[PDB]
Amino acid sequence: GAPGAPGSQGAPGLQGAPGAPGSQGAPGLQGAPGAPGSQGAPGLQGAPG
Amino acid sequence: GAPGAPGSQGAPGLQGAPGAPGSQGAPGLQGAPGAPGSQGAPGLQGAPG
Repeated sequence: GAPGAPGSQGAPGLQGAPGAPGSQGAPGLQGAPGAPGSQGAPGLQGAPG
Repeated sequence: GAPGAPGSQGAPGLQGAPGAPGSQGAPGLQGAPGAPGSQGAPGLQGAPG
């Protein structure tokens, strides 16, 4: 018998992993599908004179 | 050790642009302006005197 001096790596099976999932489906607004840039523009377009 | 442990697995990539739907524009107007009437004086001085 003698001091086993087995050493060890108590660091767990957790394995760190500082890397987020990555926001795979989270691109802000998945690309902001918000309103159209415009929907009209012909102004003062009447007729009679 | 961690023989293949994909520890901290994140996101191999990204990318996609925001919704910028149709921006309508400005049609003209004034089909056939011609303020409806008989241009000039239909009639030749109506038998003067």
